[PDB]
Amino acid sequence: AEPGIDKLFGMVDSKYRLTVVVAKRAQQLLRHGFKNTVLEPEERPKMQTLEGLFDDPNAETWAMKELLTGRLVFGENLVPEDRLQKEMERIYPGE
Amino acid sequence: PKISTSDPVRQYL
Amino acid sequence: MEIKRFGRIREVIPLPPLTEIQVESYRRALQADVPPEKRENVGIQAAFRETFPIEEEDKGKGGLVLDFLEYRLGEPPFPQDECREKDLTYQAPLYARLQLIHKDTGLIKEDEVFLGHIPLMTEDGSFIINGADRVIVSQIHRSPGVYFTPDPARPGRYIASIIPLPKRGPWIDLEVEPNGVVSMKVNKRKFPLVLLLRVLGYDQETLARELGAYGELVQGLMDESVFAMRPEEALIRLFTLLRPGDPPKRDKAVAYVYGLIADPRRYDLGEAGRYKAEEKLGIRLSGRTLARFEDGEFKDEVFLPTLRYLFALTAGVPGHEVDDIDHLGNRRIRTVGELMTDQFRVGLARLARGVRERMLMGSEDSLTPAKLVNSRPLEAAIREFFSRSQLSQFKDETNPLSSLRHKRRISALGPGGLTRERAGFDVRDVHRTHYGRICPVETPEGANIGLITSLAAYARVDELGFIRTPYRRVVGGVVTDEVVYMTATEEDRYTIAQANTPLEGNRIAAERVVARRKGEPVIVSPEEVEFMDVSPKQVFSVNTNLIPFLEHDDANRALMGSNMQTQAVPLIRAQAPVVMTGLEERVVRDSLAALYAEEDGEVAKVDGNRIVVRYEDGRLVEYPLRRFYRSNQGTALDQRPRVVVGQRVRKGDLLADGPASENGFLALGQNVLVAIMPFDGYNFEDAIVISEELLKRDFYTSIHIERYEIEARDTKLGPERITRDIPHLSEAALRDLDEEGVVRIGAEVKPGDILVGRTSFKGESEPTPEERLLRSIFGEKARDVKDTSLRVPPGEGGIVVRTVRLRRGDPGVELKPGVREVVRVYVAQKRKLQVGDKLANRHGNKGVVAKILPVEDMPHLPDGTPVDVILNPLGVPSRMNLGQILETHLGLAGYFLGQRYISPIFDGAKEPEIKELLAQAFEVYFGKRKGEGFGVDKREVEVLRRAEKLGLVTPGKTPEEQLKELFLQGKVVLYDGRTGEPIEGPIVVGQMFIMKLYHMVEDKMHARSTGPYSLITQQPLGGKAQFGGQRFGEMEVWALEAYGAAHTLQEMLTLKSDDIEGRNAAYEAIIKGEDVPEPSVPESFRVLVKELQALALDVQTLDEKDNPVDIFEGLASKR
Amino acid sequence: PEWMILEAVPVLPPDLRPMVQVDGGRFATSDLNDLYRRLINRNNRLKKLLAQGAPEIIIRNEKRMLQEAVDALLDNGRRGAPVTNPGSDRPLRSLTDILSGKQGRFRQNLLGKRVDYSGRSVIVVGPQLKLHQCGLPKRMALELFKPFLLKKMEEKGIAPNVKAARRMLE
Amino acid sequence: ARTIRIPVHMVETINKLSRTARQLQQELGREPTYEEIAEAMGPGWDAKRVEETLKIAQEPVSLETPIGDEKDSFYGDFIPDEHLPSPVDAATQSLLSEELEKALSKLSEREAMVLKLRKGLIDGREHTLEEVGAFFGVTRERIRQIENKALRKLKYHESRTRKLRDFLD
Amino acid sequence: TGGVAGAADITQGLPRVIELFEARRPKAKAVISEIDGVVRIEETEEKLSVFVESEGFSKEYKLPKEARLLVKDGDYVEAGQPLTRGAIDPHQLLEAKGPEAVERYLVEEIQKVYRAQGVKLHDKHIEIVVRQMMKYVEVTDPGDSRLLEGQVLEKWDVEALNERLIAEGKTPVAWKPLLMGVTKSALSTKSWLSAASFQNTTHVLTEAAIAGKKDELIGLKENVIL
Amino acid sequence: AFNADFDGDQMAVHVPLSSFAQAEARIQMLSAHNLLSPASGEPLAKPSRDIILGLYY
Amino acid sequence: KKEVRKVRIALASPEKIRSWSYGEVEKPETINYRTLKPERDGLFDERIFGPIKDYECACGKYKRQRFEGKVCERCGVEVTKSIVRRYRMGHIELATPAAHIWFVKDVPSKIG
Ligand SMILES: Nc1nc2c(ncn2[C@@H]2O[C@H](COP(=O)(O)OP(=O)(O)O)[C@@H](OP(=O)(O)OP(=O)(O)O)[C@H]2O)c(=O)[nH]1
Ligand SMILES: [Mg+2]
Ligand SMILES: [Mg+2]
Ligand SMILES: [Mg+2]
Ligand SMILES: [Zn+2]
Repeated sequence: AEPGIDKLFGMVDSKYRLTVVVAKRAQQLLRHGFKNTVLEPEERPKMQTLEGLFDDPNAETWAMKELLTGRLVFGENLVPEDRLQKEMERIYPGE
Repeated sequence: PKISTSDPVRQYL
Repeated sequence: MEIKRFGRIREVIPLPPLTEIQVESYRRALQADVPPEKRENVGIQAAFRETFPIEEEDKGKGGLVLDFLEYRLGEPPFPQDECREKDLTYQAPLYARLQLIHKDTGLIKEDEVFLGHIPLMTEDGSFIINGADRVIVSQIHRSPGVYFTPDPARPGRYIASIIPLPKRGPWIDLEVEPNGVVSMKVNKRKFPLVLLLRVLGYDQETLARELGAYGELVQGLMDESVFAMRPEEALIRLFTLLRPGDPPKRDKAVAYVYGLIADPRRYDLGEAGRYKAEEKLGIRLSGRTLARFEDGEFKDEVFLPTLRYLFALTAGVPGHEVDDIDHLGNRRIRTVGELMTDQFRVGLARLARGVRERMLMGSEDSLTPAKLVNSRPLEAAIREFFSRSQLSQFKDETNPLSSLRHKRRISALGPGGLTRERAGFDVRDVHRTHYGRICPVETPEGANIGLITSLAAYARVDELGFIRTPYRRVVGGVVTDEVVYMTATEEDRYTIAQANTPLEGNRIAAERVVARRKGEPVIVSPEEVEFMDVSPKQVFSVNTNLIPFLEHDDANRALMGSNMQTQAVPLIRAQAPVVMTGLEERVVRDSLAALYAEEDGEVAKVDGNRIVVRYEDGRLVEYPLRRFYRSNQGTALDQRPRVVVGQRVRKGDLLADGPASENGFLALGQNVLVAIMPFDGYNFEDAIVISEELLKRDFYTSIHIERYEIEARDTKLGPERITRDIPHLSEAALRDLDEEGVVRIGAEVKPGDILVGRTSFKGESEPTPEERLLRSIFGEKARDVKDTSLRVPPGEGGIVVRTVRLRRGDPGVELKPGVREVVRVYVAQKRKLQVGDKLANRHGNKGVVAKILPVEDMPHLPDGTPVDVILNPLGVPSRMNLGQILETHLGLAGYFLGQRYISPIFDGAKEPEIKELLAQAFEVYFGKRKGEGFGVDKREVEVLRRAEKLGLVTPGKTPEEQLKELFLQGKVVLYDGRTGEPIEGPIVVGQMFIMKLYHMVEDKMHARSTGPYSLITQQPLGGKAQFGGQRFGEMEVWALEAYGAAHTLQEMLTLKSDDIEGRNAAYEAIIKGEDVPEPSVPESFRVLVKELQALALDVQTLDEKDNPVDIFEGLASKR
Repeated sequence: PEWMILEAVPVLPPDLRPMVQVDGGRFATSDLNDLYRRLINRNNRLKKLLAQGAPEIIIRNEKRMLQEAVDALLDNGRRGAPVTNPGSDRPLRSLTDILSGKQGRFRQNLLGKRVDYSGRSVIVVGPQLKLHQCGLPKRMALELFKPFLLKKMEEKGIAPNVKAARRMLE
Repeated sequence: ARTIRIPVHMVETINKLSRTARQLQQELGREPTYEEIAEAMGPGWDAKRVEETLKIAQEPVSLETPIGDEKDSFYGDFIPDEHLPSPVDAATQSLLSEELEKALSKLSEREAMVLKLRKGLIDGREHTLEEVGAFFGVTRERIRQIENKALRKLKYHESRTRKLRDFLD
Repeated sequence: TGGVAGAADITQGLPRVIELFEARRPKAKAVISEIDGVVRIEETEEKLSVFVESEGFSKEYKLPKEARLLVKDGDYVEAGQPLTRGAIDPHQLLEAKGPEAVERYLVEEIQKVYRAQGVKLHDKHIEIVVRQMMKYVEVTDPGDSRLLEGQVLEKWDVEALNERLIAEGKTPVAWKPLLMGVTKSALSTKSWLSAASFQNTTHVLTEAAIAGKKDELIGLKENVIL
Repeated sequence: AFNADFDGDQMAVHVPLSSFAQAEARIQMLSAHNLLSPASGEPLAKPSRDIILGLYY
Repeated sequence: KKEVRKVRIALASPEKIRSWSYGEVEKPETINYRTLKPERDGLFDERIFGPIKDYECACGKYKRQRFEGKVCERCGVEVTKSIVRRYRMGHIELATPAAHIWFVKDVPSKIG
């Protein structure tokens, strides 16, 4: 199947949170390049084309790899509204 | 209550 | 080759001319050969002699007395196949002599006025309408006559219905009221019956309870004897049920009608009803209803017995029948003739109406010839039929067989009650009277089951229209050839016996004889028999009769067979099957698939193009070999000669094969070496695998002609062109084109390539606020013409064979309004077999080519011969179509026996003879394996062990003759083509015959990324280069709800359908590599509100705290 | 309880009732659009007649004809529908017929919408396949995924720009 | 009595046709032609004409006509849009623009604004810009060369970095 | 195979399931006791009547000559119990054993059909559906709404306690329970934006616009149509 | 599950677009996560035909 | 920018009707066999419902996009995105009121 599908189920109380988590996470993960990635150089996803291993364009597949290391944190409340719509832009170039 | 409906013609006449 | 014929049930007569129903009806529906002046009525003549003499003349000032004289037709404007190219309805001009008579006596002869000209039937069965080939499906209905029915509206006694068939005629029902009287349904306007009985010229004390002698509770009769006196006042005292009232001075207004006057009958001069009403009620006719010439009131021979038999039925058991509407004695077929005849009856029901009109509107002395008789009401009336009638349709011509099944079709739909009322389980059920009248096993699958239906092989339609099957009469156990065509009803009067009674010449050699007694089968003694079944065949349609071992095939899966042979599509190595039923030759002839010789002679010329032959009488007639012609369905009809120069030849001998005939033999598919067994999932659920080797032999290749059109229309923005000069960026991509618009006859075309270039004016004069700045830089000619060039639709075209450039239609081709010219192109393609191609056999095996292996992999016989097709066996117990195995065995024989066979439908090969044929075949195959110096393989040892354990072969017998046993079972020993090891256990190989089912473009491979969008609703729409999206029906919507696929659902409901704004927003994001945005409101909802809006209901969308929210962001808000 | 009675009749925006030209200088329009015209001539002819101060009898007949009219627009069929004079006897699809999809439209409704990244084909079994995959025509995919593909074409040297990348494919 | 209003004599032209058609339907036996009618209608009538007076005469078709299936599909269902830009178009007709403010953005506000008065503000200016002194500038034999200062400036940055080449087709 | 000749034949297959879901007096309506008690069977040669008697009352059911007897003279028949073979009408058994009895009857004679064609499907699913079948109540003791009025049972969270308790003071509400088939239980939604869809809209909207009915989009449907 | 065989049953394919849709699709529509059945509890992707015929033997 | 959670449906006060409208349709005219333009104060009058073509008016005096919303002197036709034709409500005024039929024939006859 998909990587550690069972383990990634356990991380959340409900099926759907992990879907909301993953997608939302991926959104940021492929908004700010892949500059936000709490996942090290050597543990990044890769392809095989042209005879050359190049990082996987599949945002959705990254966030899953990411959360699987527990490096993220999730909840119903963590930050305010447009008050996050500036923080991630400055720490990771929002251009 | 249906005896006649299309009276507009007959009604006038 | 050797074709061993089988069976012994000596058929005393071959199947009649097959398209009979279609050709012969029309012959007598027109009558234009031996007919001199006055000759017969049945057909069109009747439609004339009914509306004539039209009369509207009063003894006062003038009027109309117009009488019928003659009719004729001739010169068809354009030759047969010319109509096809020029999109003209092939037909003839119908004249008619009339002449008008004067009130002061005068006869100015109106001669031949052809104000109305009618279509002609082709020689083969069909018609040509607007180029296209069509068929007129004959139809079933409840016959005309009087019938007696039980009541579901009162669990008890009976209703009496008199039923005629005029095109406006009256229904006469005779029931007994819930209040113990006698209801009489004339319309829906019910009334107490007795009333009319007095007007019949019969009182209440001459024959009343005399013929109502069994009238013991006859208290629907009792009420008013103090009413029954004079018929002059009784005829008045009926006009009560008539609105909005009328003075009864000319009381004989509706009275005159129901006597003789042509409209209350079921047939002219009695008959039809009278036919049944010979034993239903009285005996004879009053004329054709309750007819009276010149007397006080009206003579009745019909209304009187109608009660008095309902009486006799409500009496113990005299006469005493309760009717069956499913019974074919009560069901008639309305043929092409009739269906069209009573359509010429409706035409002259308006021509005559126009004649009466010109008496006030027209003069009485000025219009002497015909200034009132018009073609227009006859002209449209027939074309609203042939073109627009449900009962008329596109001619099936996937192959010759399909083209013949279509003329032999029967529908209940059209003018007779259809689907919305269904009458399911009834009607749709195969009836006890269908024996040899309809195929019990041919019908469409799904919704239209039992509704559409196909006529049994030997079936015949008699002069009246009742289906007859033939029976040979037998007397004293001595069977005679004297064969009778009994009706449905005649049949119920006898004890007929089945076709397979053991005989001894003339003589029956059987103790117990197995026979139908009006449906019920009973084992009887010879002495009791009277008639015998002609052929096992006579019980089934033709498509059914082409399936060997039918008896071993379950009806369900054999239905599928009957059906799929319709989807046979001529292979270019069309083979007739290895095991045949008999009807193979006879179909190809009766279909006009092949070209036969019409007399004895010597052949003069033979080329692909044509044949000239010199017949014994001195005639040198040329037969064109109609070449690479396009069918309705694409499949190439065209002949191919099977005769050499100066070859002496007999009459009816083959000159040119069909498109699907292999020497006069119906050649629908191809014979192939099939191993039946599972192969690595590659045939998982009806899936099928294919030896590459089938493709190299061009085995399932097929030639398909596809026709495109392009219009050159006049426009409000200025005429558009068919110019070679399309404005774009290429010229290297105009090569094959050059031809002044069109593409050169011969060129390859892939998708995207241009068939016909076209330039159209589009944009509304001005250049775009952006492109005005743009085109300037390049050199702003910015020509006001667009690339509307006819392009190759995606997913294959082929190579060009013929183009047709028709400008202005000045040769005699009818133009299209506001359309300058039209170009056609025709693209041919040979279509080999391919993963996806579907495959079928006559026993109902249908599967898709799921893998084409190379021959290096295929299972092979010991002599190295590998197999062609691998058929999983799990698609068989559950089906219960064993004929496919009785076919695979016999095949294994004839293969090595170098033969082909003729098993007939219920006669045919038996299990002994086949093992015995396999016995001789074991020589050819193995009895010469050692004369080459080879014994048995080290792997046959390995198998035979496991074989004898399976209990297949005898332990003890010799390793050689163990195999012979094993071969007589059908299984041989295969070697897995990969390893070279054997398949544990034997596998039944053998020849089986298989057909490549035909491609529909609905079930063409489709794909949309994005394209057009409906104007109104703004939901995705189809182009020609563009394929629309998939309907996302309620059912699929639930699918995802269930799934908690939230976003996904919504984006199927907005982003990808009606969200005008967001779909654009989406696209961009995807292009830029941005993530798709969330979406606006779908026109679904917006348009919804607006509809409610329109209906004066305020529809607000409130926010959290109930403050209107703007779904039409800006736009609709005022100020 | 007076707002149930109508005195200002709203009118559906024109676009969702269009008057488009089709083939051979012939047009196509809605029944709604012909239901309104017949209404107006009657309200308009009433203004004349009332202005004129005509006898009440006729001032009436026109109002009868105006009720009959607004009826047949709001909900045509609740009194014996009117049709497109000659042509045929087809009743005119009124705002009521339209909403409740009266004529096989509510049966068409549940046949769903249509979707813009879709496709269809025949199915051939795929044994070699693993449980979470399918055999798909690349041919198919390149329609379906087109816009996603055009970018990668721009990201790679396969195109200078998207229009050229799209051009590369038509 | 028509969904499209028509002049009163235009009705009588068709009401003459309607009368005229019936005679030629019987006088010729067959259906007469466009040539056949003019030579019978009146002195000043054309063959090409009738065709227009007949296109004009029609019903026309009802969007609410059902199509073959009879149950679900109506006539209007199959009529596409072409007025609105499609997801491909709209995006193009906004990438062309967002490149123009990325093409003549590094241009003079008169090498751009002249073409934004000629073409960037919609009015032809064929014989409208040379007369009016255009607020502050110079006219006469020089404006017919100011679009050589402006229109011919756009050629090079288009032929070198080939941005705008493909937006033609 | 080998049965029908002129007698009462029970419904079977999809008809029966629709018969049980919309129910609906069945084909062979079985007689059931209004009350608890003991059996006494008096009869003429043709007439037959069953007597259910618990101390005070005497209940008499005169079962037709055709009827088949499911009960023995002098047995105990718990109220709601069938006295003839056949099929219970749920409404009758609603009026005699209330909700839970009708429900576990419903669920069952339903599951009975399926499983007999070897379809193994989880009781809860049928349950859920019957539950909505039972969704509505019909006010008997009014509080500020007219007598009858059928409406959703659980609007009675606060609006049944409001008589002395929450919103404080006034008359307490009482309500009859209601069995209505899946069809009828759908036309009675809160959601007019749903109820519009189901059998005839005309009337749904009339009534929705009069009242000024707000559509809380709560169901999945309302959110989809929008 | 699909109830499809190969006498020419056709399927339709859709693309889920938004990075959320694919999220949904993979975590909760992928044919290798929906093994058991919503009606029974029982598995609904089981050895079927040839697969049994093989294993039994 | 406030999101939606409820859907009300109530009766239409003519004032409210007349609120949504953008101009009385006074003429029974539609379109012109000549110009193919809609008729003045007719069912398709661009004056009322919105311009036919994007960013323009009827007569053609105001063009381009900058002036996003500028009624014209000769016609009055607002120069804003043509799509506004598929939404913008119009109305007809009535010389006498006539009862809406649902509240008349649907039983219980909501007025009866
Ligand atoms: N769950 C489910 N089952 C269906 C469905 N459609 C058909 N079936 C089952 O599949 C089996 C055979 O289906 P068919 O495809 O008609 O059989 P056929 O190959 O002989 O035509 C039948 O039971 P069977 O022979 O007992 O099945 P099996 O033992 O062959 O698996 C039938 O009940 C469906 O939509 N859902
Ligand atoms: Mg193609
Ligand atoms: Mg199956
Ligand atoms: Mg199938
Ligand atoms: Zn203007």
